[PDB]
Amino acid sequence: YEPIPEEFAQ
Amino acid sequence: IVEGSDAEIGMSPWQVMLFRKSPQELLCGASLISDRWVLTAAHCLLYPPWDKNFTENDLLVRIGKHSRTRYERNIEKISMLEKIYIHPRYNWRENLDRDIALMKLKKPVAFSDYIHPVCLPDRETAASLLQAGYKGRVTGWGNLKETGQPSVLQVVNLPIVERPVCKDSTRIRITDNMFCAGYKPDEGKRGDACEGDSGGPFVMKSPFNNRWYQMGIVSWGEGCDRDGKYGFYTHVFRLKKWIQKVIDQF
Amino acid sequence: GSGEADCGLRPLFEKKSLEDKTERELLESYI
Ligand SMILES: N=C(N)c1ccc(CNC(=O)[C@@H]2CCCN2C(=O)[C@@H](CC2CCCCC2)NCC(=O)O)s1
Repeated sequence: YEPIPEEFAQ
Repeated sequence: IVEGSDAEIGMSPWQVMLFRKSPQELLCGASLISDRWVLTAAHCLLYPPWDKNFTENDLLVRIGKHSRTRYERNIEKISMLEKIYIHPRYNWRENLDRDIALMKLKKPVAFSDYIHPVCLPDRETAASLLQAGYKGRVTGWGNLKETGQPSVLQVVNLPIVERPVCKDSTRIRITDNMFCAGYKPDEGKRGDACEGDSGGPFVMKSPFNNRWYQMGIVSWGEGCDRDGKYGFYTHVFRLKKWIQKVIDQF
Repeated sequence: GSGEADCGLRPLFEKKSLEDKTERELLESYI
């Protein structure tokens, strides 16, 4: 899977 | 999905992907029923036999996707979960009875050409469309065969099967809160949901008002696309009252 | 009513009066 932007990980 | 085909763009704007934060991986399918609520299978969140017991912060919902692995910039939308609600009488011990769960999004999602809610059936629509022989549509990025994976969302059209035939195909005790679908051994055509499609929507298009309704949820099966076997789905309308209750009080 | 108006109508199909590749297979089965 392609990395998800960091700001959603919070 | 086994023996299905690539869905076309915007064909299932309610299709949701349950993504795990770590390790980042596809966890289940789901569906958008309003701007704040997502529907899925309870076993996707809780299933002790495999030590599965996720919480709101372990997951992310990805709406408006087509590709399974790519981050479809400017198209898909990622949302966090505010609260999760598993049906109080979900039976993971015996037969996955009442395999359903609602997830509340932290913030409302904005609709678009690739993001739109499916309708929830009412008594009249369920009585009219839930009949053996009537075909429904299942979608998901699950496995292509029994265990490999697809690059884009897969879709397959399957007929609902008579309750008796569903009952005589397994030793698992089936209940009124579920139904099965698939082609019989001598119908030639084949197809089925599979591992990874869990929580995905089983929908039907009403010939009366042209709207798409979600009649079921991918629940369980024994293998994938095995002759004489059928996929089982959670009967959405049967649990509509619990769904309404949760939404009106929370 | 039992469903928020606008649900079930896809922006790229029903709303433009266009049909998808196999939706006809479903409707033909609704006898
Ligand atoms: N052929 C199908 N339509 C589908 C196959 C697998 C689906 C995903 N569900 C599941 O994997 C659920 C979650 C808990 C175990 N599940 C299963 O489907 C189990 C059967 C289940 C029956 C109720 C009591 C617990 C055991 N079969 C696994 C298999 O055959 O691969 S849908």
